Amino acid sequence: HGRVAMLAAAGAIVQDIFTFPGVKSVIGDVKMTSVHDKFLSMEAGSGKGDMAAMHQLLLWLGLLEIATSVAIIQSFKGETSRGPGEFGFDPLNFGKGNSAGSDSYKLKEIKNGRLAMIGIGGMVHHYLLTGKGPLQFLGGIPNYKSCVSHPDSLLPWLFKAVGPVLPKIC
Amino acid sequence: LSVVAQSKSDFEISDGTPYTLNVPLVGAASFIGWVVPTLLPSQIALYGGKGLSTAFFASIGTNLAKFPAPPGMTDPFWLLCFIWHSGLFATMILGSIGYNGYAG
Amino acid sequence: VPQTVAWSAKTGAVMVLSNILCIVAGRYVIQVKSGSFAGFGLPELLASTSLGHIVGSGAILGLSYVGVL
Amino acid sequence: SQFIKPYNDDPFVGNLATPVSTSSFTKSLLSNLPAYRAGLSPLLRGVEIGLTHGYFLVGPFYKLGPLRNSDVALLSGFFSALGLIVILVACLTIYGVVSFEETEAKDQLQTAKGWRQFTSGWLVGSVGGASFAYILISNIPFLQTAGMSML
Amino acid sequence: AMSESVPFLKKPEALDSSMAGYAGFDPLGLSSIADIKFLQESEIKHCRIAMLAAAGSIAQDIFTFPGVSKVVGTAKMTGVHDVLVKQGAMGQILLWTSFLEVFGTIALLETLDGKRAPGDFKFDPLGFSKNAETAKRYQLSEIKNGRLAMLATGGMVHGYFITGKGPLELLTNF
Amino acid sequence: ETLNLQIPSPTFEGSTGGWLRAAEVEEKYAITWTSPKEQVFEMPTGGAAIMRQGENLLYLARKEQCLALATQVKNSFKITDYKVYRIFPSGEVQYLHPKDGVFPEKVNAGRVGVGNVSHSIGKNLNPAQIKFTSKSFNG
Amino acid sequence: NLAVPFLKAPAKLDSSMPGYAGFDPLGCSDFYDVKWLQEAEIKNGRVAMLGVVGLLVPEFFHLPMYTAGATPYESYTTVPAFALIQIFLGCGAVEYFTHKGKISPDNMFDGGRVPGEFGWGKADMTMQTKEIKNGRLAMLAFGGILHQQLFTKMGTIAHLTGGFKPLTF
Ligand code: CLA
Ligand code: CLA
Ligand code: CLA
Ligand SMILES: CC1=C(C#C/C(C)=C/C=C/C(C)=C/C=C/C=C(C)/C=C/C=C(\C)C#CC2=C(C)C[C@@H](O)CC2(C)C)C(C)(C)C[C@H](O)C1
Ligand SMILES: CC1=C(C#C/C(C)=C/C=C/C(C)=C/C=C/C=C(C)/C=C/C=C(C)/C=C/C2=C(C)CCCC2(C)C)C(C)(C)C[C@H](O)C1
Repeated sequence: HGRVAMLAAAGAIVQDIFTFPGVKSVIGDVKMTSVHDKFLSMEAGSGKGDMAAMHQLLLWLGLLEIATSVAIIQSFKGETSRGPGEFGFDPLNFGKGNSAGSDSYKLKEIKNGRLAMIGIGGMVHHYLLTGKGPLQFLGGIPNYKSCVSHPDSLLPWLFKAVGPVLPKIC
Repeated sequence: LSVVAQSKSDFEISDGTPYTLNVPLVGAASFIGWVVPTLLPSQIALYGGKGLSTAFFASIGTNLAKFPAPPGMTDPFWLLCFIWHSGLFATMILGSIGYNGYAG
Repeated sequence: VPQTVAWSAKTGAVMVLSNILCIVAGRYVIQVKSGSFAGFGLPELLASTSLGHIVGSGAILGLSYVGVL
Repeated sequence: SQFIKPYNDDPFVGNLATPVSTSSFTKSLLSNLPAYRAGLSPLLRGVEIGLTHGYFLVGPFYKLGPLRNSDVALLSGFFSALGLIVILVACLTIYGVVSFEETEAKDQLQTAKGWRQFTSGWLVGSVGGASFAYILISNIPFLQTAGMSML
Repeated sequence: AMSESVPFLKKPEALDSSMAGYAGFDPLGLSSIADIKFLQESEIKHCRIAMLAAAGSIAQDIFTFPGVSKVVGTAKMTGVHDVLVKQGAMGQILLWTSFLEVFGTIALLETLDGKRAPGDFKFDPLGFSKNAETAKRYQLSEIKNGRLAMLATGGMVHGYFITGKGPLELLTNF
Repeated sequence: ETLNLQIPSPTFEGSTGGWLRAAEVEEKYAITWTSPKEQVFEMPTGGAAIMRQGENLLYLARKEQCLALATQVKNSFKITDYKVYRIFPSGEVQYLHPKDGVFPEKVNAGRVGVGNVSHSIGKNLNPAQIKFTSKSFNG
Repeated sequence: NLAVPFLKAPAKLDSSMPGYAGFDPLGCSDFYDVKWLQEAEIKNGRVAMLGVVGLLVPEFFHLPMYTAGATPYESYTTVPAFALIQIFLGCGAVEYFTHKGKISPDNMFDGGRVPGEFGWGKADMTMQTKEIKNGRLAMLAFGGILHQQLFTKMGTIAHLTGGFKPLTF
């Protein structure tokens, strides 16, 4: 969960910084989960279009993740002397002979992962109400004063207590 | 393929009796021994000038082109599929009996 | 209607062939009774020729059906 | 060769060793099912059985229930699955109360503590599997129809 | 005892380093479901057919045989299959490869029994593997190019299903 | 006297009619007998078995199943060398039949009469006299 | 053995036998007498060798008694069928005479009769090999010539010297 959140936190900051060539002409002005819905509107199966951007990610992440499934299943029943999180991935020597790393560097990994879980949750919800994205929100320390018109997500129901029960300042 | 022809697996047909199911040889030999005679053409509207194997394989491709839509009740797919698999299962049964039992 | 033909020497040929075929083949297959000069009697001859007129009639009618005649 | 022999070498027990009963494939399937798989606590046996059963329970209630043609069909189907789950957990608990004497053994299914563990795991996994089925059907239009969205 | 290709998984039990092309890659446990020797014979068969398929794709781009353009006008990769079922070519290759497969079926039964190595048909007329030092190199090399040709055959035929160009015409006309 | 557990059993191919879970948790019955031949008999629980020459042993769930086989062997093969035992899950074996070495239809000394009523059956007491009383209706 | 190297040696055949090449993939010699198999191979080849000439020569010259039809194959449908009935019974007489009443697998080879021999001589292993291989060639040849004459409806040499049209049916 921590590693996925760290990639998500880095992705949101970089997407606010720039985007890769040609992306802007397809997705338009969508940032931080609106781009997920926008791609999925133009992909076979979920929508109608010529893209498989989320689907390609699902394919390769799912192949790697069935491999990690077998690793987790073997580690659960004690058939393997492998610790948590260690997949042997360490191409440039960082732990100086062990892919698992030192006690300090895994403590660094776990704490930064916890930080990124909290942070990516914060960034997601602040976008879900302001529509600004990470750097505009952090710049706009007076907020709700002017917000970006942004689409309802693929789960609008969760935005139903914001109006009649909770204040809805926006 | 729960057990091949070679003495490799420990699959026991029952509690204590090991028995070599010859799933490669029986499946291959029964398929060829059923498909090759079935190539015999016939100028009947169901076959359309092909054999039963070839008209069947043609109706697989035709219905696969319209992939989500199933073949209709009057479509020749169902009758071709039935007769083909009927004679195929019969030739697998008889082939398994002949090969496992007589062993030659 | 399947097309049959009036009797000709080809029909005679099919009948004779099937008849001899059934004599020889029956002589081996029959389990209770000099390749044909040992134990060959009238019931064996009459049975092989009855199967000969059965195989021959089927062969004549089928070859007339398909066009071989 | 003969494929039917006395069960576990005993000619006078009330069973036979037939291919359905005792082949290698059958023994592999039986030995690997959560009820019989080795190395599992009764609670984990309960969780895996519950996740399976709760997941498939949602579907018949949703497709064929009284509110099936309404927009609350999935809500009613999930809640109907929940009602069946609660009734079945009551059945499991009363079975445990009347069938097992209280002993310290807790790692076998047929003990009082082992049955209570299995019931705890079965309720949690069952509600979890029903909730997962609810999420999947809610979001994917293929599952809402019978695959009929493609036509 | 960890898999070489997938470091976090236990080394496959049915698999061994004596096998040519071995890398410890069976994360799903399919080497236990079906017999390993059947799987090797199947893999080497697939390898050779796809090697032919890939080179045939490339060569059918590069040139065609005399008179072929008369019969095939615009059909390029799998359209030529469709028009040459009408002509006799596909029935001919099907008949003769099926003829070879009959003796291949005898040889598969033989290699199941254990007399023959998978994919071994003693076909070395030019005596490339006579030294035997090359033999092992050739064995591993054949498996590697076979796997690459399986991926390549798929990837070209799917590139042609997309564009219609075919491999070299896809490359030259980006 | 005691059951020699090692006695070979009659050849049998198995059946679904044999004993169930109550036999290994409540009680099982055993029958042993001597045969002069290797001959086919019918099992009380199902099909046919073959008794081995010499001494045979079976396990059945009910005592009546042991006695049904015993009557069948005595009439069909003239074998009276049968002994019926009751066996408990504690391992304790209870000899049952014939109980004192002599068959019940033949008289034996030292048998004490149980259940014998000193008058004829019409001399019993009417239910009303023995109502709210522990006194038995047999006089 | 030597013909199909990725299979086992049959081990029921040897280089002693005339036309041997170690070629027995199906293991037919394990289930039937090899004397009968040799006898069948030579006789089938001898009939095929006559059949090849029987398909070749009647194109150039057909007997004045008959009518030749269209091809030497199809000529059996235009000659009287009673003529071929006597062909059949005369060949049967030859079978019952040259074989001394022995017409079955248990019955042949009783006196030590060698497979090829019907009393026309004894030949070198090379000479018997020549006979066998020419027989095998003429067996394959008959199938090609007969089916060619069938589909084309033209004489073999008329087809060969004339435009070499593909066989189609
Ligand atoms: C699975 C493989 C496969 C398949 C299905 C096809 C199918 C087809 N090819 Mg392609 N082709 C292939 C491989 C394949 N080819 C290879 C390997 C090459 C050479 C690199 C070619 C080169 C080629 C050309 C140049 C042409 C075709 C054409 C065709 C069409 C008609 C058949 C023909 O004339 O073939 C001709 C093919 C060959 C002569 C190549 C045969 C190579 C052999 C089989 C390799 C085996 C050699 C080895 C020594 C034998 C050992 C046997 C062993 C088992 C013991 C048809 C659609 C024609 C067409 O219509 O194209 C538009 C055409 O002009 N093919
Ligand atoms: C009166 C007829 C007759 C008889 C009794 C024999 C007897 C014999 N022949 Mg001879 N033969 C004959 C006529 C005959 N032949 C003729 C006219 C031919 C064609 C030229 C042959 C061709 C021939 C060959 C090629 C072979 C024999 C062999 C044999 C021997 C074993 C088979 C047998 O017992 O008979 C069974 C045979 C017949 C009753 C007559 C056969 C005539 C043919 C096969 C026409 C049948 C038509 C039909 C397609 C058959 C298929 C059945 C089914 C599809 C309906 C035996 C010595 C075999 C052997 O090994 O010899 C030692 C052998 O290989 N014969
Ligand atoms: C060209 C093919 C050919 C060859 C090489 C042979 C060779 C042989 N045959 Mg066979 N045979 C053939 C054709 C052939 N025959 C045909 C067509 C028939 C059917 C009529 C027979 C019927 C036949 C029988 C019934 C017997 C033989 C026997 C023999 C052997 C003779 C023993 C001997 O004297 O030793 C020396 C060998 C020779 C002197 C043989 C000389 C080869 C001849 C003259 C072939 C010349 C062909 C010539 C160009 C004729 C063309 C005519 C055509 C255009 C119509 C020898 C191995 C006998 C034997 O022992 O079996 C092994 C035997 O009993 N053959
Ligand atoms: C491991 C490995 C390697 C690798 C690799 C990689 C790709 C490693 C990647 C590491 C990364 C990407 C780490 C990123 C962590 C992000 C964090 C901690 C931030 C959380 C955000 C917060 C707290 C916030 C906030 C915010 C709030 C809520 C409101 C917002 O409006 C704005 C704001 C931003 C202010 C390599 C390849 C070198 C090989 C090697 O041998 C092994
Ligand atoms: C792509 C997609 C979307 C999406 C999406 C995503 C990425 C959604 C991500 C949502 C996340 C990660 C929310 C995180 C919430 C974290 C919380 C409340 C932390 C509580 C911690 C506490 C209280 C700490 C307490 C404590 C502290 C402070 C100190 C004391 C100790 C302690 C108790 C630990 C959708 C769904 C929007 C729709 C869209 O169409 C498709």
